[PDB]
Amino acid sequence: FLEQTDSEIFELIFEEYKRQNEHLEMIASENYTFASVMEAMGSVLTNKYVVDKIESLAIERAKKLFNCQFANVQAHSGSQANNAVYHALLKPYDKILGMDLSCGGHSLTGKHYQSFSYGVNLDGYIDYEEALKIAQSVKPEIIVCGFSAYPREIDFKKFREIADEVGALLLGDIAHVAGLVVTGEHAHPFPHCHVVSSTTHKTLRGPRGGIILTNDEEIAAKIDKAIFPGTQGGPLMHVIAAKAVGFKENLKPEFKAYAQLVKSNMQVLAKALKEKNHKLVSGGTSNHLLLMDFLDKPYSGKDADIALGNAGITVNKNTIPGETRSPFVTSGIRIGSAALSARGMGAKEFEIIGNKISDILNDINNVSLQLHVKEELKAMVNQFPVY
Amino acid sequence: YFLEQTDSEIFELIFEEYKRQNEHLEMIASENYTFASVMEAMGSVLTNKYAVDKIESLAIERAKKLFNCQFANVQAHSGSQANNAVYHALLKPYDKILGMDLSKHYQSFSYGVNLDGYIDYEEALKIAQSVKPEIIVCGFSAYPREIDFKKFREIADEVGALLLGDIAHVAGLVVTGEHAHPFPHCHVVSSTTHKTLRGPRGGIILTNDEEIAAKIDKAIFPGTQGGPLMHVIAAKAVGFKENLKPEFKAYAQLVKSNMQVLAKALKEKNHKLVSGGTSNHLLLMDFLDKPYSGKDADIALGNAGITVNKNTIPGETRSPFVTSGIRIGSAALSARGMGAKEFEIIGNKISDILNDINNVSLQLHVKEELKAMVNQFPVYHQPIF
Repeated sequence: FLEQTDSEIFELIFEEYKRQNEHLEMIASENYTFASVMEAMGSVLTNKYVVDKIESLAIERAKKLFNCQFANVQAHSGSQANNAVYHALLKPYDKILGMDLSCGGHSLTGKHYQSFSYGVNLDGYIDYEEALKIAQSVKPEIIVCGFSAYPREIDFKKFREIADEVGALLLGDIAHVAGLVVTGEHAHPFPHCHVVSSTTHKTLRGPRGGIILTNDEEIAAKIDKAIFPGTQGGPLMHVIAAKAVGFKENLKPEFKAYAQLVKSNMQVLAKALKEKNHKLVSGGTSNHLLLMDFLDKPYSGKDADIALGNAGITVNKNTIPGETRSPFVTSGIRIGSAALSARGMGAKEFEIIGNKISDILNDINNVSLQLHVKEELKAMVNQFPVY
Repeated sequence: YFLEQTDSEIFELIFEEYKRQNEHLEMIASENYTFASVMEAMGSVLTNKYAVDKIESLAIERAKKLFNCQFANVQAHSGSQANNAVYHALLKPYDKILGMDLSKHYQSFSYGVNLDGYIDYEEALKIAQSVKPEIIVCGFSAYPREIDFKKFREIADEVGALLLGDIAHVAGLVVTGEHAHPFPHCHVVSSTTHKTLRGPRGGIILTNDEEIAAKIDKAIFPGTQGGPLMHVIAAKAVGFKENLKPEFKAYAQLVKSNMQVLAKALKEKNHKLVSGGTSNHLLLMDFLDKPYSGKDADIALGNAGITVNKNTIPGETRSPFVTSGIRIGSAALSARGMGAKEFEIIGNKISDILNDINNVSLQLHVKEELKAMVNQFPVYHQPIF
């Protein structure tokens, strides 16, 4: 009935749905939401405004899915989740240790905290020994593990060893691998982490929001008061019901297959890139993503992002360890598997995808090549429709 | 519907809420039934779109034509976050705010209500001369009459304050011409997109000053909160376009039309209303000199199908969690199409239960009679879109 009342909005929705169908989304953060989730998102629950039956069911499935004791499913974003943990567990000017991708470069500012950083190996792996050294120097009130551009598994255990020695808290931000964590395709953060924050979209393919989890009753109580309003007299029930719908789909064993599909596709893509002698940070991936490395190549990370978009492949420029160039051109790119794997695309496609990528960056200024593969890939993605 | 197959527990709760919206009479002033098309955009593939946009631009333009202003910001997630975004864009810390009550670093002061139940503009002037606020705020959740923006500008312009009209509770009436218009008297206007507007839940900030409009955009830049939610902004544009139709002006007259019928009916059964009536979508009963409480009245009719809330009234005797008044709104039942015939019946059923407030048998009896009335006024035909 949008086709009858609002023509202009309807053309914009169809424009978008055709736009999602006719390109390869390989940005690591992007995915296609469960159809069932959009259904709840567009229900009469937007009308309704002391526990509600629906946030219970969301918290119930949240606890079962993430294997924990308490859950706050009211965070509006992955950033609020992290920020809400900070207000609940810290005091002003408390120190915060977190990850970046520098190598050895490590008092910096926060919203009203002090941020310190630990980095990675010369092998692109997290340097845990260096982290304990920094943790012993800084003596931080909290440590954050988790990172958007990290191509490998995080060792939540070794981090709790560093936090126990230093007398710190351990926040697990699994917002980028929650799909892999939830299905056993990634080290679980519990019981090593005092708190876990995460986004409910991305790899979990739920609605857009945050979630907070913990096994400690006192932390759960403070998280409830820190989230406090959402600044609204109404808890948005349709979004919460959408959250519970997304959690039940994540518990299905079909989702566990999706998760290993996401990782094996990444394995195919990474293998296909190296066989043509491209360089990946840490030499590969154990993740939903890889990071190409262009430090010793004529073109930039900016250059490859633009070129590959011209071919209809949406990727992500990203700085890498040992960054030579400016932060707004960078020396790498960050490619994701989770979007195509939700389409049902398997190993055969991601290998063709892998060489079509290799062909374009081995010839970064061949505009006609980029255009040939764009049409060649639009016909593939047309064979694997979303919805 | 996938949800019936894939998740019957959630669908059970969705169909339960939809069945309930047609099982009781909804009379909370702030509650209403969003347009069926708005919910259709809420569940679009626009969720997957992580990112100004053609859709954001179309929402802003419809906002300017619906609210008759030169600028609009659609990125607020609630009427409250829209107010706070205005304060944080225009006020340094320790600045002063003067807003209405029912008798960050910012300091709040209040104006109030005279004995008649109307805003007292003479006192509101005297408090603004003394406090010297940097912003005066109109708009109030439980006021039964029209806000005189033109006079609030005179108070603001006399003391050099900004005027913020908060038309969130009266927005459907303003953009229809059934309420005084906040422009161009108010320097800046805030509102919700639900309640009387019948759109999705969220906020809107309006202004005819460009340098104010630029500060707001930067205050929404930090409070963006990981968006923008393209399905929600697309929903807001859908509601604005239904609000421009002449069907909406017909509706907003019904909301006042029905509220006059009900207010008239309560008075001829010798019930006291705050300010003696309404110019509005809403009405407040006065139980000051009465043996029962606003909580007692709420619980009473709640168990009779009529969903109202308890409310403070000027010169309150009882606690805050017990009150001396109830607030009765008219918009949600008007969206169902109920008219003067139904709203007349409502008033007398309210008296019968208000004058025998502890007859639980009368309450369950009244609930069965008016649920057959509500059976003949469906709100939607579908639970999901």
